[PDB]
Amino acid sequence: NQRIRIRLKAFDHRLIDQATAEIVETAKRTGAQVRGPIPLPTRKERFTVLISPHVNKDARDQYEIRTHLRLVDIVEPTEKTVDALMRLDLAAGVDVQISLG
Amino acid sequence: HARSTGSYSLVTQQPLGGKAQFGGQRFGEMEVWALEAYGAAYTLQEMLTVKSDDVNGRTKMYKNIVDGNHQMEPGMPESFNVLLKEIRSLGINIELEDE
Amino acid sequence: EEFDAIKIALASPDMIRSWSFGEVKKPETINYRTFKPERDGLFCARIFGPVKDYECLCGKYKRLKHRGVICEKCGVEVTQTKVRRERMGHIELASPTAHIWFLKSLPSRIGLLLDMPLRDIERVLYFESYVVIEGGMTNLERQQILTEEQYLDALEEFGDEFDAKMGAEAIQALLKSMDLEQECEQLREELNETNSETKRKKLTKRIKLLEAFVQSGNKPEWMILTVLPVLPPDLRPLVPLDGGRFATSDLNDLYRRVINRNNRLKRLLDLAAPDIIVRNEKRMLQEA
Amino acid sequence: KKRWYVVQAFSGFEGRVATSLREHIKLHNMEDLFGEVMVPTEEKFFPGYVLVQMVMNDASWHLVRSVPRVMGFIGGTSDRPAPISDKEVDAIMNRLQQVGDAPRPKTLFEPGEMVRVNDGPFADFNGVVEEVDYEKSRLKVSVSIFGRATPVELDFSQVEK
Amino acid sequence: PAGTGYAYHQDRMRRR
DNA sequence: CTCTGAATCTCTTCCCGCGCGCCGTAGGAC
DNA sequence: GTCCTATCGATCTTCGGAAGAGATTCAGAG
Ligand SMILES: [Mg+2]
Ligand SMILES: [Mg+2]
Ligand SMILES: [Mg+2]
Ligand SMILES: [Zn+2]
Repeated sequence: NQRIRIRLKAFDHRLIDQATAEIVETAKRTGAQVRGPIPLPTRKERFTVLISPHVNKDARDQYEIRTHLRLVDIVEPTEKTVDALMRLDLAAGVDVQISLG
Repeated sequence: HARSTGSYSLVTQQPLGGKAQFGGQRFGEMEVWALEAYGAAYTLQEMLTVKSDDVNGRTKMYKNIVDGNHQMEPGMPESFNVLLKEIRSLGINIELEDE
Repeated sequence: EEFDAIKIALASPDMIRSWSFGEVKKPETINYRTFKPERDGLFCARIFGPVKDYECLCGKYKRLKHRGVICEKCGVEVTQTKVRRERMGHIELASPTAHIWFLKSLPSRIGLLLDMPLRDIERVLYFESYVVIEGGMTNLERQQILTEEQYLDALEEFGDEFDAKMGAEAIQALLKSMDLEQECEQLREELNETNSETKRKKLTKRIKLLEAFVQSGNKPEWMILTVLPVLPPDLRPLVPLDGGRFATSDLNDLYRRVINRNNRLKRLLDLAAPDIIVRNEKRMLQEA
Repeated sequence: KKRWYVVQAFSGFEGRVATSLREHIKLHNMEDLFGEVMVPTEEKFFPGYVLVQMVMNDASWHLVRSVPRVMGFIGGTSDRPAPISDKEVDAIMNRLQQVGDAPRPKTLFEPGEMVRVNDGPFADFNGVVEEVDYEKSRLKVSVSIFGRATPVELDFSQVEK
Repeated sequence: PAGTGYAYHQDRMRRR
């Protein structure tokens, strides 16, 4: 059986951690071996903008969005495992990508 | 044993029967001839619809009783609609008719 | 609906389709681990209607604002679950099929109308012998069941200037052959053709029957089924009992027999099986 | 000359009926009265019927009906049961000879089509096409895991049309 | 259509 | 030669309520 | 051990219901 790979991407780190932990627990409970929760690198997308409506160039703000990654692989998908995962709905605001095959 | 209201069966909405279930007493076939043998028509209409089977009327009745209005809307029992579909589930087109 | 009389009649195939909201295809009911109804089985929520109180199965819609939208994840209509007990479906049978009631009432309505003995139409309908129709330029009669030996005779004593068939199609053809009023107009005269009490009365029966089929809207082929309606699922619920077991809910075992047989018969028809094989499955379907 | 006949067995015990039939032949040693026994199979028609090359004596008829888990022959009558046909035997042997050569369909997975999967843990789930992995000879199909229409990719072998 | 319900069916049929 | 008599077959009916008690798809193949 | 598919397509459904009526099968003959 090919194994299900899951990529979690979130802007908040705690939320992503919560999702990954829940998924790991669900898998590990149903018998299959969770092979993760590996934190992939965060994409720090930095922006630098002028705060003034008009002149003064050196007055600036530096913002950044941090995308957190988590790779959770589960080896051999069983009945209990797949159904449990399907049942479990995660928190909104956490993009999951189930790559399999 | 006594029942105000509680369970109803699924296939047809008449009450359950029992003490082990909170059941309603069977106003069985012979009792209906007994009402018909008085003049009593409204009692009978009630007993076998509003008190029994009409899925609308019993909830409208209940509310009219808590309101104390002492009035009923009698409709048509859903067990009889079960019959129609169980005949119409044979190739027998039975239908209600208007005039 | 308010009403003030009741009427009963035979349902023509197009009427039976009209009562339908879908056509059942699979010999199944609900899954055996999760308990969703298996789609196009005898409970499919898009044939009959949604299971949840006022909300849909695919999960896409769960509020009265969407009342009456039909989804495109699974195809269910979001509506009152109460109507799940109201709406029928149908099965399209791979062949015509005689309705047991009209085959084996007091007399037989089929046989009486045909002037053909009950045992002999049954001898067709359970595939025991042929029956001959449109007999043309050959030495054969208008119904006159003939054994497979006696057909294999006619197959070469004659060409095909006649026909004979077997099974319910043959009876359906015979009923369709009825020039019904002209047969009555004759028979109500042939009544007078003897004073013989021992048929004037069972002929009075037959001349009544023909005029009853005339005066209703009815037509004789409708004694034979072709679309078989299936009971709305809430009237035959598959309730769970003590733990994960469904109550053996009898009808769902009967429709299961039918639909299995029909699935096979569509297969073996389209894969073009020989007569002996299809007469097997066609017998087993009529007998189901 | 041995002509063909159709036997009905309890559907599901058909291979055991065929084995017991060969063994009853080699017990009651009417070896000159039986040619073969066919149960054809595709990668299984006919669903419950056993084909027998045979001749018709009443002794061999009692032999085949004394084989266990056999109902009887299927014919016009039970006195003289019926062989089938020349061209029907030839066509059954034709499709039996056209053994393999049974791949899949050549239709395309139209975007928006609602699918079901063919293998894997997600086999036979209510899927809907979301995108076109066409020149990969592959696929990607929406599904409801975690309640989201998560983007999941499938082999081309995983379609069901 | 008997007893009290006859008297109603009768009034219904009389106002006719 | 089949017409009114009679003769063998099947189908259909068998009180009303009520309360407990239990018991409730299998076999084969992958 | 779980999932899917099928029934005696190589037997034997109980004799201890009566009845009561009909559908359907046969006499002695004009
Ligand atoms: Mg990057
Ligand atoms: Mg500067
Ligand atoms: Mg500054
Ligand atoms: Zn929906």
